[PDB]
Amino acid sequence: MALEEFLKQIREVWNTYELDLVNYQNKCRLIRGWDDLFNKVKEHINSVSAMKLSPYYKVFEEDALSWEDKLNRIMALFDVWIDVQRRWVYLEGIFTGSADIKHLLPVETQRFQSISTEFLALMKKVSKSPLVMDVLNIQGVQRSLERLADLLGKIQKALGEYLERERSSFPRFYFVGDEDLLEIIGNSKNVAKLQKHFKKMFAGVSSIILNEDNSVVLGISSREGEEVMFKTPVSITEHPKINEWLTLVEKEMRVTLAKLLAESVTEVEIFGKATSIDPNTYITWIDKYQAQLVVLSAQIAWSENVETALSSMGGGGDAAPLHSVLSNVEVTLNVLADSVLMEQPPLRRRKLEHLITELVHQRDVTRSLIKSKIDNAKSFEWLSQMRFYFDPKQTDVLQQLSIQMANAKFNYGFEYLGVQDKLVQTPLTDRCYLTMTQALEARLGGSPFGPAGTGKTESVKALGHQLGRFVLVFNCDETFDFQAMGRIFVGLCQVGAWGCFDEFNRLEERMLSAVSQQVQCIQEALREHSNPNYDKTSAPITCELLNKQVKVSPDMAIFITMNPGYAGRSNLPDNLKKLFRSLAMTKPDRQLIAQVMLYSQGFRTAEVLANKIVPFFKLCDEQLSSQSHYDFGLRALKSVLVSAGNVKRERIQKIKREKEERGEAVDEGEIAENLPEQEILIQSVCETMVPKLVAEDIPLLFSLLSDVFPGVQYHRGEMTALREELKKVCQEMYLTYGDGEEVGGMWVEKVLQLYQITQINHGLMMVGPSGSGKSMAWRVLLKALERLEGVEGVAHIIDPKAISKDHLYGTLDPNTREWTDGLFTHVLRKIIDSVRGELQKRQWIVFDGDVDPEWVENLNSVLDDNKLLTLPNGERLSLPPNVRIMFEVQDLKYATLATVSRCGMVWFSEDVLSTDMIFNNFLARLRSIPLDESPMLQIQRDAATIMQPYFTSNGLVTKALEHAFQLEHIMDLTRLRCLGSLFSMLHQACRNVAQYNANHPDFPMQIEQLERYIQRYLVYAILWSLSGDSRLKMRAELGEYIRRITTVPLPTAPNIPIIDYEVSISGEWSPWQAKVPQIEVETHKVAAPDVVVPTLDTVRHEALLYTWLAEHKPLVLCGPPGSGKTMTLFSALRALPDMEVVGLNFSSATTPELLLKTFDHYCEYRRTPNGVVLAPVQLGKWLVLFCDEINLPDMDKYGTQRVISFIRQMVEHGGFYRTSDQTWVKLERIQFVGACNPPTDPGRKPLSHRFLRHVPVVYVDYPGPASLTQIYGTFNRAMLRLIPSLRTYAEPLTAAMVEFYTMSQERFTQDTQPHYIYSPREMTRWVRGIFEALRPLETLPVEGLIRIWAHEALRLFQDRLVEDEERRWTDENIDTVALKHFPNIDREKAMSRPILYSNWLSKDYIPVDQEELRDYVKARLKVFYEEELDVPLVLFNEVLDHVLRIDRIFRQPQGHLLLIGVSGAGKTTLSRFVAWMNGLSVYQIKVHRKYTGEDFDEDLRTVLRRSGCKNEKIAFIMDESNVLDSGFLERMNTLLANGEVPGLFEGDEYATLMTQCKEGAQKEGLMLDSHEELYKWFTSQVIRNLHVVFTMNPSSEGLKDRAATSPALFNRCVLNWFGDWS
Amino acid sequence: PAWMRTLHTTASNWLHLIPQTLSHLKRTVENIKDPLFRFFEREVKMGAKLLQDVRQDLADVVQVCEGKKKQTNYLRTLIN
Amino acid sequence: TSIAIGSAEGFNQADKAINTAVKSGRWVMLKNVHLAPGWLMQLEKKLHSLQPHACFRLFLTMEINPKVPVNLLRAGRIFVFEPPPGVKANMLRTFSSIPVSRICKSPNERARLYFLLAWFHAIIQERLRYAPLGWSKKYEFGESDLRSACDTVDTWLDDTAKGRQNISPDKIPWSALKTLMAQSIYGGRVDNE
Ligand SMILES: Nc1ncnc2c1ncn2[C@@H]1O[C@H](COP(=O)(O)OP(=O)(O)OP(=O)(O)O)[C@@H](O)[C@H]1O
Ligand SMILES: Nc1ncnc2c1ncn2[C@@H]1O[C@H](COP(=O)(O)OP(=O)(O)O)[C@@H](O)[C@H]1O
Ligand SMILES: Nc1ncnc2c1ncn2[C@@H]1O[C@H](COP(=O)(O)OP(=O)(O)O)[C@@H](O)[C@H]1O
Ligand SMILES: Nc1ncnc2c1ncn2[C@@H]1O[C@H](COP(=O)(O)OP(=O)(O)O)[C@@H](O)[C@H]1O
Repeated sequence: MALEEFLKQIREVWNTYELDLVNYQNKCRLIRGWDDLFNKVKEHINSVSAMKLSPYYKVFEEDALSWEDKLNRIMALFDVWIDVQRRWVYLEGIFTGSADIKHLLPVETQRFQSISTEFLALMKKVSKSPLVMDVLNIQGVQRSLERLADLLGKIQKALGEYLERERSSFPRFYFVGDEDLLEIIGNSKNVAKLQKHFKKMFAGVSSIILNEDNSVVLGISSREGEEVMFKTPVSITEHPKINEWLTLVEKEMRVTLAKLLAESVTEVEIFGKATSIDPNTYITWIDKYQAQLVVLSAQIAWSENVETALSSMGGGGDAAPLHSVLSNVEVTLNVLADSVLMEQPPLRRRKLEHLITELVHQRDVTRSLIKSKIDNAKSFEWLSQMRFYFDPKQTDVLQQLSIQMANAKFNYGFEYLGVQDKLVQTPLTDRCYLTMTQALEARLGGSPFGPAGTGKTESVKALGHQLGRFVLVFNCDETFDFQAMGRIFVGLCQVGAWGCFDEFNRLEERMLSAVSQQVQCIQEALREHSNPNYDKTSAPITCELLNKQVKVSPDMAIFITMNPGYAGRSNLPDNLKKLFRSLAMTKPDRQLIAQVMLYSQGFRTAEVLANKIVPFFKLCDEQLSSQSHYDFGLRALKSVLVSAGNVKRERIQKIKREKEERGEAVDEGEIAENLPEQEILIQSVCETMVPKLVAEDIPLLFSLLSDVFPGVQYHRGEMTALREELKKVCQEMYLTYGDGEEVGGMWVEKVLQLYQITQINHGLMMVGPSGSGKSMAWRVLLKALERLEGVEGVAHIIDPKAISKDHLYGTLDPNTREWTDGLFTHVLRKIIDSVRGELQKRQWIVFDGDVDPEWVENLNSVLDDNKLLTLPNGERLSLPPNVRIMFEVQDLKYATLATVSRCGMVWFSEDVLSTDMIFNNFLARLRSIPLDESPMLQIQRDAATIMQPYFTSNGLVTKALEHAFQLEHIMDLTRLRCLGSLFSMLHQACRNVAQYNANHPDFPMQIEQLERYIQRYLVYAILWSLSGDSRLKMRAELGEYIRRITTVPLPTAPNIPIIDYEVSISGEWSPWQAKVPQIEVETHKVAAPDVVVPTLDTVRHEALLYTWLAEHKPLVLCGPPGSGKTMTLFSALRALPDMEVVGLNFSSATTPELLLKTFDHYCEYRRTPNGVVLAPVQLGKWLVLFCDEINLPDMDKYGTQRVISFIRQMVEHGGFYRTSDQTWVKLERIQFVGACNPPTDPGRKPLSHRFLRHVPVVYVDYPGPASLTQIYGTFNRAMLRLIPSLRTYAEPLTAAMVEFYTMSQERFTQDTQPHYIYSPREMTRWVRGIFEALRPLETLPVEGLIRIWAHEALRLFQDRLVEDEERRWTDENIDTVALKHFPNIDREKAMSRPILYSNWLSKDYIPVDQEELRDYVKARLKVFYEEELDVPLVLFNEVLDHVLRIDRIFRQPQGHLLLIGVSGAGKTTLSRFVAWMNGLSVYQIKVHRKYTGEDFDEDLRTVLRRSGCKNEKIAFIMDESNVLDSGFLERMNTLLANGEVPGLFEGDEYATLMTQCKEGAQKEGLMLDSHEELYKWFTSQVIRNLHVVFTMNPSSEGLKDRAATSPALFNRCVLNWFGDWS
Repeated sequence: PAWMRTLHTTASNWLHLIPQTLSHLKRTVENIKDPLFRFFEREVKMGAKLLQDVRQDLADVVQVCEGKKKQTNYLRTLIN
Repeated sequence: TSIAIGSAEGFNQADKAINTAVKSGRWVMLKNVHLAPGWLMQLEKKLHSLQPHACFRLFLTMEINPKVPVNLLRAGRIFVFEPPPGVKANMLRTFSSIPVSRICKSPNERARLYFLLAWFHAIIQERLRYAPLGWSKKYEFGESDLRSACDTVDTWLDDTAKGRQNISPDKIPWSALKTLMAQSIYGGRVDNE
């Protein structure tokens, strides 16, 4: 009864729970405490589910059921209200605090007044009764909240101009998006909400410090807790406007930094010119001032000391006080090194590290000066250095400090930078500093170029921070157009900030040329700012940006970092290149960056460690196997050195803890002296590099470690708690767990390596072949971390290539300049905002899919150390510390070095996930998860027990798979494809056993019968899964091998292969031939589209397809065109009444948009507590999306088919993403069947292995000569029953047919012409044509039958031929075949060469004389001239042949034509004449210069309306010249193949079409009311009435291109090669 | 065809010129400690892989030129 | 009126400037027109049916690109800009580009410094022709480097010589010029030891 007790507890909690309300400026009582309410709702929902788990639940089920509904409603309401409330808050602050908006924007001000009145009325109602249920019981409360949210969103979107004006007021607002700018402006009164926005407007100011009233700004703070206290605090009461006191805060920041720098310089002058420095005094001085201030003071003191020494030595013969400067530098460096050898606070530790770096640089410079015998302060060896001069006598504090390099002079910007990671100042950062400062003095930009991992982006940042500037890093891409770059320039010019545009060559060349104008005008303004003639008292320097006069600040600069070595990057125009000074940054000094980094981190042996670790990285680069995911560069050394520092700190802490818990004796010096720095460095190197290594490279790297670092061993930690959590998670997830060498030990080691990489890198890549355990690894790691650390783990899986890059990152509207968030941008922004506590959870964004530079190079700033998602609208999103960016990929063959270097790598091999692990997973799932949703569970357990011996190491299945991997398959063979096929078939076997038990309630299956059936079915499923996608020879080979290696009883037939046997439910092998009877087709059903003559292949493939479809498993039928894939699939689906099939016809231009249109037509999206679910409109029916050309869609330059990625995401993940609102949509009652030709066929691409893993492939080959003889002998016997005297000729005729077909299929192949494809489709058309000719006749001699046979052979096999010799061969071979199979006949009577048949001179289709036909056509042409078209035509024999062929096609249902010939040959005129003869109305699209896709859609709608609703027969004549875009061909392909375009009628057009269809059905007398029946009738009418005649020139490459762009032009259209006039 | 015969002769001559065998280096506990072996094993591995691929491609081209096997997409590209 | 081609507003500005200048007689220059071949065809068609002012000139600066329409090439007069044929031609072009008043300033040594700069530029650019031997790759040693070097020479000569008519050759900042040219002006493009 504990369920009842907990239900009563929940009832009492909700009856006592009230909304926590707090007053809001005496306007209303806003809801407070969203987190508690959400957590309570989630906990109660989880509890209710837990009770649903128990059986006793039933006695309370309904009540508990009722409860969840209320709970869900609560959540739903408060999933909106919070947002609404938040929005209203800031919107209120915009429409009340600001007075200019009422004059500027009155209409939506009144709108917001009305909505605010509604919101306050609702809040008053809530305040009257604060009960949660009472609020939930308000009538229409949910609808009211949704309407308020919609109206608030519209008003918020209607505030762009005000936001732009406010940005103009405060320039830093240019770096804040519209959402956050509205939040800042609205919440100006409540300053506590602005703290999270200061990081986007300032370099190092993450928050501001206020008093208890929050009315005076006392100072600023950084993200590390460092605080700067203002000398003159900023009062918010005196300056209520947000921008005014923000500007005052910025000015006071600069002034107080200058004053503190002056004080720090005055203090540090004591340490300078001092022989000995007390460590305590130096530490006190360091702690007193900020990091940038102490570094700047040290630089100023050293520069002044060197200047004084050089002035003293200016005499030449004087002494050398430069030695005094060097001695002072060395003494201070020794003090710093001693300080970092003991425990320090983290902020002071970073200050000491920065000071060590700066003083090492100073010592090197002073040693160089002494070695060069420098005695003059004007020597360029001293002038080329960066020298800091302080003038305390300057009245302006902002001008007291000057930084000079060569002739370049700069003023410190005094921007608060916080604590920035200082860069070792190597020789190339000195060359970079010199070149960039020379560019700045010339008022030019800087362009450091070179490979990636050289220092280009950081050296720019380090130079900007050295000058105290605000450096903004922008990750450029092709979407940074002229306007976005111009607005960014406006922001930078007004703020006075440095703009570092990395990957600048990723812009379009035209965009680079356009932006050159803005760069040039900006530089001209800066140059006129530099001239001393200008006075700041006059008008400020302004420039022409975006048709506006924008003030230019002297501190502004533009830098572009690019790698010109990447192929496919834009070439900068020379007029743009001349605006930048370029520098080659190719070889960083890795030896010095290490040495200095290890020296500053506290390593006593830093020089030895660096000299051992840099050559070690070179050795790893040049000795390990070359892999695409290997990176041994600078971003990988700095990743190792930082980890070494962290590991040394952790080891010191551990040693101190051990000393504390074992006696009381702690000494920093003793620990520092007795510390294995070698072992620490090796541990970091291993933890960083081992996960990326392949199996063969691990011993090589460990041998390299032993060679370079002898005597030190890497003993990895035993993470016992994490391993226990992993074991529990694997146990509950049916996954195999192993320790060390046990089964699964490699996988668990990979999981632990992934965990280690997560802690070091915020960007990860799990690289490995399909089915290597990557997904399971990171899922199990996430769950184990959630259970261990107690932090909830949320994973957002994004397929980056299943959607366009615009849908992935976002779109800037070229007209209104409005930003629409993409998928990744929306997810990241939602995490950053943390409206629902997303910052307290472990967020993992997994980019599962293909990686190419186009989409992933936008993530360079994210996966770098900028951790910024830079958008073209100037917005920058900081990556939260709890967010990991993950890439689950199968290869990195297209990713560049920049991507590989920025991320940690974990390499999963196919050996990591052994086959025993997969077998164990399958058996555990079978024994645990019932198949129905227990007799079914018992059946599964017994079957799993029976299959246990074969699912072992070196078992039947393993040996069979190993052998099958050596065969030849129509598609690339992967282990998991075969294993999934086998597992689905075994599930079908268990379901068959359950069905047999249900059919025999009294006598169920016993143990021995079950064993026999399961063993035989296991052999059968192994055969059909490991060789289903291979020819008959390979199936026989696999059967023979299994017979060799198995102990299961097998059929004893001497020569019949095992593939010809099925397993009956009685536990015995039975031949498939027993299910293939000699049927007798009805005469009226001869060669009908839905008539299938059963054969061995037909029944076998039908059974296999039923097995795969009943499991709702996506499947693929691969085979030659016309083999019978669609026929077999439809015949198999006929046995599944609860499955409705929808046919899609893929082409080269197919995108996921076709699938989305099909979903919008046949399915619906519904909102459920678990999310959005897309399900078919029909209830209880499964939608089968049959895609006919899955491997045709275009593969980009990076080897990815977007629609294939979409289908793979929808199968593997069970859903997709709606890009309208970036919402995960889960598929329900939807499965996938695909059909394709072999990938070796022209225009066909090999499907991805990740996609092929989820889809079993069955190879449907052409029926053999015996199979063809059987099928078409049955058809001919059925057909010839019309004329009894011809019945005895049924056997020979078929043979002749088959023979000729074979001959043609051997003579004309795709090598000659692309359209030379002969299939059983031609034989079916042959039978259909002969039957149609013979149907009206009451009697006919054999000669007439042979004449009809020859005529149909000519029409089917000769009309498509290009050359004359081919047609002559066809004529001669028809004659020879007919004489061979029909001897003793009148040769001349049945083979007079003008074989013409027509129904124009009679009621029936009988042979027609050429002269009589010519006279009749002449008369009809006279009538045609006098009525329709007065263009006289000369009649010759080929014209008669062509008009007869066109009439034949026009008399067929869904009869489309493809007339190929030279222009002016008469194709269009003859088509029009024949259509007029047959009564068809000719429709041609009037294409002009402004004809677009919308016009073609309208014309298609008109044609479909006329031919489907009005029952009008229409000949739609279309020429290749009418095709202006590929969308034309896509819609034409869909219409030709199916008879209906899925997305053509939408919106009110669909309603009008439905009304017209209802009217037409009423006219026809049909009772149709439902939209589905109306659309089916419309499609049938369009199929029966519309004849599309496509005309094109006989181009060589054009025909091959069209064979893939529009496949239905060669499968649904009868091809007639008119050619040129002979 | 003329180009078919020319390509057949060229591929046969190339197969005659190119060697046929290249055995991978053998891993040993003391061989790994030698950097020269650590480099020569990579050299021989890449050489053997490339040799096998080139020999298979040329054999396929010769087979196509005699008409024994059908042209595939990769074979068409290689022949072109 | 100088307009850089590549943007739709760029095309609008080009059209407006041409329409204004064909009446006012001013000059219009359009840069990188090879990036818009279709707009180039439209511009040629517009130019053919036009009677501009006597002083109107339309300069179209582009790179040698096959995408440039043939009709535009036939409609206009083509001038090819390329490296000068030799050392003498290079030095003549350099001395023509630099204004006389700039070289003939207060220090008499400025002329010799400019001559040495011109000779250095000519030698480097001529060595660019022999790609593997003269250099290691086709560096973009061009007019911008020469202008930067001239600016550096002017700056440091005016720094050392405080308006004096003559400066001793020992006092010329040779180290400054050499280091700035080796590390910043010409050595910036160099990525080879
Ligand atoms: N520890 C394990 N024990 C047993 N089976 C496992 C284990 N981990 C994964 N598998 C199974 O092995 C197969 C590999 O699936 P997984 O999702 O891990 O592969 P993947 O590397 O993501 O492949 P892809 O690159 O195609 O996404 C699946 O059947 C999976 O359930
Ligand atoms: N002089 C240096 N001292 C310390 N770290 C450096 C130095 N130069 C480069 N780095 C590091 O090298 C890595 C790559 O540098 P970055 O400038 O981001 O590369 P890129 O030039 O490809 O844009 C970063 O971790 C950066 O901090
Ligand atoms: N056993 C059979 N009974 C009837 N028709 C068959 C049989 N085997 C093959 N065919 C013929 O093969 C052709 C298959 O074409 P289709 O179903 O479109 O296949 P695909 O999609 O593979 O091209 C049809 O003309 C069909 O009549
Ligand atoms: N047999 C013919 N006798 C006379 N004129 C013909 C004949 N066939 C075609 N034409 C000419 O073709 C012209 C139009 O060509 P059309 O039939 O549209 O060919 P296409 O569509 O292939 O370009 C007519 O104006 C007519 O003069």
